[PDB]
Amino acid sequence: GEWEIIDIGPFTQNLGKFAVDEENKIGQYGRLTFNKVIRPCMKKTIQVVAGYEYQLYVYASDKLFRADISEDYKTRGRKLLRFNGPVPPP
Amino acid sequence: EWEIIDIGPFTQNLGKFAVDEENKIGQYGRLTFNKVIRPCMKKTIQVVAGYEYQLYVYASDKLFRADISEDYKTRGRKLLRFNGPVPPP
Repeated sequence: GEWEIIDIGPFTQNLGKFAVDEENKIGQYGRLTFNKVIRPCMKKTIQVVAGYEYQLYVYASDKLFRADISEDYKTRGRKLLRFNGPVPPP
Repeated sequence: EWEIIDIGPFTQNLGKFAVDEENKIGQYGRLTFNKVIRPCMKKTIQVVAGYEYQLYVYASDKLFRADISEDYKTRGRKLLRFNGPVPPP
C-alpha cells in the first residue's frame, strides 16, 4: 500500500528528536525532554502526479506517424519524445 | 494508469504541437499537420512527493503522538501535529 511500518531504529529515533525540538519552538507543553520513540512507527510514502505522456496517431503530409509527447503537471511544458513512421493504422 | 481520451481540439492541438516540434529536428522533411485519429492514449506519471511519519514519542515521561512530513526532493522536514498525552499503544 501507501502506508508502511518502520523499525524504531536510529533514523526513527532521530525523527523523534526533531518532533520534540520543533515542539519546544512552539511550547504548547513544557520544555519537553526527549526520551525515546516506541513502536509502532508509520511511514506514508506520498505519491503525486508529475504530468503526463500522450500517445498519438497523427497524419503528417499524408503519412501516418506515432507521436510520443510529454506534458508537465503545473507548467504544462510539453516535449516531443519520439516520432516514427509511417506506421500501420489501428 | 492508461487512459483513452477523445480526439477533440485539445488532442488535435497536441498533434499540431508534435509535428511543429518535428519540423525543428526535421528528420522527415517539412511535414504539414492534417489530423490526429483514434485511439489516443494518456498515461499519468506519478512521482514521489515526500513522506509523512506517524510517531509514538516519549517526552519528559509523557507519551505523545507526533506527525512529521519530510519532502522527497529537498529532505525538508516539518512538524505537522503534536498532541498528548496519549495512552500507550
